[PDB]
Amino acid sequence: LNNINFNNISNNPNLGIEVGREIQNASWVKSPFFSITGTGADRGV
Amino acid sequence: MKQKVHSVSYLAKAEFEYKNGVYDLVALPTGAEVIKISLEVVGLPTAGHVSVGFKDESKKNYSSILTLPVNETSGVVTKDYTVKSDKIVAAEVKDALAEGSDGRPVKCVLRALYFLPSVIEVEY
Amino acid sequence: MKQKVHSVSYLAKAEFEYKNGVYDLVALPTGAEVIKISLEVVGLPTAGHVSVGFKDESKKNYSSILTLPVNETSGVVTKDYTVKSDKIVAAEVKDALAEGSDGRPVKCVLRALYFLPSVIEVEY
Amino acid sequence: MKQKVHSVSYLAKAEFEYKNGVYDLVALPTGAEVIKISLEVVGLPTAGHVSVGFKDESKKNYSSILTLPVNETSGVVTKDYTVKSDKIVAAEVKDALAEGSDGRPVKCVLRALYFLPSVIEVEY
Repeated sequence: LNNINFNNISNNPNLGIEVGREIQNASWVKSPFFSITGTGADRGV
Repeated sequence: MKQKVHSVSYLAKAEFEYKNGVYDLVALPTGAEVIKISLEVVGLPTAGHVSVGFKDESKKNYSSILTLPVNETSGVVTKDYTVKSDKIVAAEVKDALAEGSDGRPVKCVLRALYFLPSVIEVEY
Repeated sequence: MKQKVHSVSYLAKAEFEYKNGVYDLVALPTGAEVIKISLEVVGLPTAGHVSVGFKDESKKNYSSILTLPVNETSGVVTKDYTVKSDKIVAAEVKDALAEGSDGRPVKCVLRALYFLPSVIEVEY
Repeated sequence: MKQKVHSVSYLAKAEFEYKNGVYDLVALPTGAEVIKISLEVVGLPTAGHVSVGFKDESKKNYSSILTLPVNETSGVVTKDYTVKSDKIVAAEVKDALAEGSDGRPVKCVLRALYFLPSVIEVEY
């Protein structure tokens, strides 16, 4: 009895973790190729 | 690291005059954390013992925890105590006559340092 | 006459059931003024030792400061301590079997009286 | 069950460097309830004694209450004290040379736990 808890506010109830309805994706890169490509006769692709 | 600790502490000091009898020195609450009991003899006794112990508020539940003969004139209980219905610290002197070798009456002083049952929560 | 003194004091009491293992009894802050550590055995052990000492919150810095064999059943550390990163009072029982001679399990109670690192200035 | 108890307690900690001289460690008020005096030697002395005792603020009323030779390096007064005009706890080292066996200077730490003269009334 009454030993050191070592517990955190994590495993303390009354808190009630809330989770973000919004997801943010791990995609940001944009390769240049869409600028190269085109219907023109002189485009690189 | 988190715990509950006793944050309130009291010291009770009481004198009696070292001759045969029973004295109710210190009153303790239920759940008190008795952490020091010290008995001191002021003067030069010639014969007798002092026994301090615990007893009930009413009924005859006396049991010595520290016995002091004449010679050493000072003592401290070697043990720590949580008060469980034995809410009187008491001292009895079974053998004693007049002061002896001094002409001035012999005193006994008991100091009880105890922590109150209340607890608070602290993390370090 | 003027000085700085510690004005805040706590008592931590913790029980364990006296069989082989390591227990983290009392947590102390840095700069705490540990002035009394007392260990008590409630019951009649038959074989074993209890070693109380200091260790880190995480790493394996255990070092016994008070060893108690079966017979005396009570002890107090003879030394006073300022907490310097050794912020766990811990107790280990290396030898112990079931209660023995009683049928009722053997308890160990540790009481730690310590003063908080805070100071105030007083002149008398 | 009703009594008056001391509800205020202080701890005074003071260091000196363990060589011949007299040091005024702790100041106490009149009516203070001195319940613990502890002396500690940090280091490895080679020769000398430390005597702690009580003395007046001004006049030469020094009287040792605890003597510490080299070997044990720690001590606690066996007696409890009510401050009656002896309002200085003092320590003197009569024999001491340089640190010895270490190369690092030898420290002495004195901790005085005492209760203030104020009382409050409590019934349990």
